[PDB]
Amino acid sequence: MNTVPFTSAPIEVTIGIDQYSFNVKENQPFHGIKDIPIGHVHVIHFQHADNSSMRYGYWFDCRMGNFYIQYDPKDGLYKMMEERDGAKFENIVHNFKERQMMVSYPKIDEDDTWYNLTEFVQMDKIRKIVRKDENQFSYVDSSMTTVQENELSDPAHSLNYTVINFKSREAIRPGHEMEDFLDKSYYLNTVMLQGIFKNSSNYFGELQFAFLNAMFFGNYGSSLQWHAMIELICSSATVPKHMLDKLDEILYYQIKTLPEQYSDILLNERVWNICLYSSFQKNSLHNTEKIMENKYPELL
Amino acid sequence: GAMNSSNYAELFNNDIKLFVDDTNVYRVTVHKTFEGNVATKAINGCIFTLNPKTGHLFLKIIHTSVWAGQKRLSQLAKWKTAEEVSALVRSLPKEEQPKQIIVTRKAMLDPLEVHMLDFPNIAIRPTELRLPFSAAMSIDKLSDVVMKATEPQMVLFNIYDDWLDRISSYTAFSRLTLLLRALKTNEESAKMILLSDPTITIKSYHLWPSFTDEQWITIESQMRDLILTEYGRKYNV
Ligand SMILES: O=C(O)C1(c2ccc(Cl)cc2)CCC1
Repeated sequence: MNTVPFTSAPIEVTIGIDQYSFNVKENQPFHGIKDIPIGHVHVIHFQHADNSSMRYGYWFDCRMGNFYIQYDPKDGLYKMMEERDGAKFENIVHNFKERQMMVSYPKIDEDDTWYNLTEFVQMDKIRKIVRKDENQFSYVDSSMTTVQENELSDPAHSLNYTVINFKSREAIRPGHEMEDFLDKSYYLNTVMLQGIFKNSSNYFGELQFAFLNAMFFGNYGSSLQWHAMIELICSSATVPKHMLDKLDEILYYQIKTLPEQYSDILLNERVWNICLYSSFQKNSLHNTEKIMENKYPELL
Repeated sequence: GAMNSSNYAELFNNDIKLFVDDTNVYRVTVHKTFEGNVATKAINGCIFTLNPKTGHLFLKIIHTSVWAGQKRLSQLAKWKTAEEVSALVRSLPKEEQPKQIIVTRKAMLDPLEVHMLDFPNIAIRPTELRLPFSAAMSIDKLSDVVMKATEPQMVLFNIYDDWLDRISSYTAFSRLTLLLRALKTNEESAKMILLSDPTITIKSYHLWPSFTDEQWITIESQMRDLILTEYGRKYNV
């Protein structure tokens, strides 16, 4: 198990760690989070009590270094930093534990939710969508726009997802216009799977990472990306059986975990009705369709 | 992507534009089979592609053989239309390629966009007005060349005959839409209006009779009367 200590909490803020969250009061004696399961990526995220504007947060993997949070009063936000002095960092963590000023990552031993949401997500890939190579962790926030959004203004703070566009040359082979637009299997399997992502795990990892930034930060561009990647699979007549079965599992837990209060802004009615009821793969997402119908029959 | 009458003038400016109508591309007769079921038999169709400024009509004849062994023909027709239109653009010299293409049905926006990916600066937009272009088959010479075709064929017409020597494109297109609207609402009576006076003939290189300006006014009035009537007949008013 690993630890993310906090120097202090000078401003009142709701802190998120994966799907968990707890309130911290202005100058409450909070010094971090402990017992973080090794082997997964994680996200620690923040919404200031005074300015709900800008949810923001950090993707990290504790295997990749010793990381702490420090509030920065000039820039006005909780900043992730890396501590390179290993002896110094064990020292800091042990004292905060001894003084028990740390919350415990509250995993229920029966619960596989986080694994089920981050199965294919890998820090090495996150750091290519979120380019800031001097840091081992990755910052994201509500307002960050995607590469495709900037194409339609600062590229240093962009989210570099794979551009998917169903009415592009990349998606449509000359001479196969009608074919490739109505059955996107070419675009899925040759262009994206074989060409760009190399395998389905990297595809699902971007898919999951897009979902998670949409939910935790209300990042609109990430939401657009998540829906696009689902629609490409669902609009492909020819998909590996194993991809269909995993996709149903991926989406089921994403639907399962989504706050009900957010369902009206994060779920695109058109895409989901198409995928679940009109697409080639309409019959191939049994789990996902059963929970969508039982939880959000209004969208459909 | 449909605008309002506001700019009926954008039509007749100097930006090259074409109207694409696909109504008559896929055409069938419906009939009973010996076993008492229903079957369709396809007949020749056409794409109606018109420059509203010049009156040039690029009438792409669609032969019944294009459907042979194809499924989902009504959906295929929209893609066949988009393919033919794209081929037409590619066959024109650059300086004659349209800056924008106006589809008269919203179902053509995506087939055409996809076929025109190579022409990003050609704007594709649909109407939300009501244009009578489906009545182009009521024009005898046009109907005749479609039905006689034995193979795919492109036939070029000027749908305004020589009117532009005497009137503006704006007026020329208002006359054409009034003639087509009339033909669509009551073909028999519309055709009666146009030919009742045998002293006014149709030149071999024209589609419509050689009316004087005076006679066009009278004709246009009779077509308006016709449409207003049929509106009465229909709605009881
Ligand atoms: O408003 C419409 O629908 C009409 C139109 C179409 C295209 C342009 Cl560029 C301008 C006017 C008017 C005839 C169809």
